[PDB]
Amino acid sequence: SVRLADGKVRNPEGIEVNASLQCNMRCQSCAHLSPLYRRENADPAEIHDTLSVLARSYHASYAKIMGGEPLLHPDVVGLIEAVRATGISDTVLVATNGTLLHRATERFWQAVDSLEISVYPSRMIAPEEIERYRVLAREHGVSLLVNYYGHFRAVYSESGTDAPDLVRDVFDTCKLAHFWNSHTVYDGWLYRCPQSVFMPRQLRDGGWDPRVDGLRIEDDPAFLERLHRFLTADDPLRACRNCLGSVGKLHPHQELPRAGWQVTEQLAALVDYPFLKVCKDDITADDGCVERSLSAPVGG
Ligand SMILES: C[S@@+](CC[C@H](N)C(=O)[O-])C[C@H]1O[C@@H](n2cnc3c(N)ncnc32)[C@H](O)[C@@H]1O
Ligand code: SF4
Ligand code: SF4
Ligand SMILES: [Cl-]
Ligand SMILES: [Cl-]
Ligand SMILES: [Cl-]
Ligand SMILES: [Cl-]
Repeated sequence: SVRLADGKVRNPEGIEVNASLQCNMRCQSCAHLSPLYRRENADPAEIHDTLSVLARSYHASYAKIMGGEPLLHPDVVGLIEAVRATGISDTVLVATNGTLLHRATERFWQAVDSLEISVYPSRMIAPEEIERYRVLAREHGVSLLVNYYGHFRAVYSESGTDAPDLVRDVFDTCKLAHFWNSHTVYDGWLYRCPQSVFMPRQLRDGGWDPRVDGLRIEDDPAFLERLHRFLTADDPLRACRNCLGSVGKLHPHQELPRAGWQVTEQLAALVDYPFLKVCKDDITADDGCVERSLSAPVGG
């Protein structure tokens, strides 16, 4: 999907910037493991500098400001403008669980190009407030997407697999690595996915340094080539051996207590093997997590 053109790596999807690693929700199987993270809000100046370096060799269709809950950031509009100023993307998208959206000001609605709201059963957003948000979106020329989630899929385990065939299959079918292109910027490094950077240091055994799976963003004389090779590499990451990619077992969406939130079951027992077969045939196969989706795009 990713191509090299006019001196830059072109991602048809988005570059992901996590405004906040923490969240106000405790969803089971959170892909960013946000329930395990204390407050950590990205610095707009640092993000601007890092993305400015990356943007000389990289362009994406959109920048996705997300994380745990980006509306927890003390100055999300400043972050939005820091990202926009680099020109690394065509548009800027914010993804939120919506629980704090009633506090967003006119500044927020004027700052974003697109808004993605996840609506979860335990924090249901009333349909009249969704309608309020759709009206606000149309008024400010913001493309709106509202996903009503019924299920989540398992994402990781502390007890990883030593079976290379299974890790190969999980990597090959991973939507984050190959279809969604969830390129993630964190602390000056670029990653193929949020799992490879956010899950290793949250293993209670201590894990490992996630930078082994990353690429340092720098003014290297060959940075374009290094970037292209990193983003088109076809070998499983170290983190793959503790991850379920896109084929983890389905479960009803629910929040868990913080105590005991981490997953210890052996990774092989958490694979949805029929779905792994299906995704081996078609990596775009719907994961069955979104029950329904509302889209109100801006067009013309
Ligand atoms: C880290 S979240 C974006 C941030 C924001 N706090 C939110 O979710 O509303 C990334 C997206 O992937 C979805 N997601 C996270 N974990 C998932 C899982 N284990 N299975 C399926 N979808 C998941 C979430 O619904 C979310 O829309
Ligand atoms: S909302 Fe649920 S999924 Fe999205 S970040 Fe917070 S916890 Fe993880
Ligand atoms: S770690 Fe390996 S499997 Fe898990 S998401 Fe990143 S690439 Fe896909
Ligand atoms: Cl996700
Ligand atoms: Cl392990
Ligand atoms: Cl390298
Ligand atoms: Cl467990």
